[PDB]
Amino acid sequence: MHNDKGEELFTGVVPILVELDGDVNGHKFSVRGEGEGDATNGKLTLKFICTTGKLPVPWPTLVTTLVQCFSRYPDHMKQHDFFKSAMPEGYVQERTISFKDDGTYKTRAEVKFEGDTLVNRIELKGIDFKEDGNILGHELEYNFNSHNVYITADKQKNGIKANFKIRHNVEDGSVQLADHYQQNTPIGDGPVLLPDNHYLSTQSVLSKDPNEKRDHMVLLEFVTAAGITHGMDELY
Ligand SMILES: [Cu+2]
Repeated sequence: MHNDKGEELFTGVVPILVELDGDVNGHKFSVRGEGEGDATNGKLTLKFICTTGKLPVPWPTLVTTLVQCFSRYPDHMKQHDFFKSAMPEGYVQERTISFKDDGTYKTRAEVKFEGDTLVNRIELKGIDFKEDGNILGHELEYNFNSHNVYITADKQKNGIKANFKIRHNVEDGSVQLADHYQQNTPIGDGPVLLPDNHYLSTQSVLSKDPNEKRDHMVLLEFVTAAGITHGMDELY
């Protein structure tokens, strides 16, 4: 059913739970988020809170770690949606995020259905960060730019890889690059969809809840797949 069970589990609005256990340079922390995704429109709304007090890193640095199965894949690209096709058993998402002239994150997440909730459970380990870098020094603006996520099928596994560079606005007007390497593997055993080269086009809006005492991030996200044109002449 991997050609169809995918889209079907994501019609309408699906609730989301995110759980992050982080350790950056020995500083442990935890984030919980909840909200909902509308895959048909490629729309996510979530609120994350740091449950261990203050967040030891800027919230923007955690955005990409904190559910690409909610992408809007156009109809002519539906057979390239690996993320949904691995559902409900889900997929493992692993990243290496290298911050230029600073430390690196390594992340391992399981993204899967638990009941009617889409869950993203993550472990994050950061090392080699500078005590007064842009990351541990909290020098990054509280905003987020739009990016493409370039996806390719695994050469030999039934998974995908992705590569992209996040651009973090630094509060002195400069830019902090966060190079992303990404690997996704199905948790289950059945077939999945393996995509042609394509990308996820992603846009994010960060805000704050004015009635929120805890360290927190409110996030609205839009994500749609693009870059494959086969099957489209009739639309013009
Ligand atoms: Cu199938």
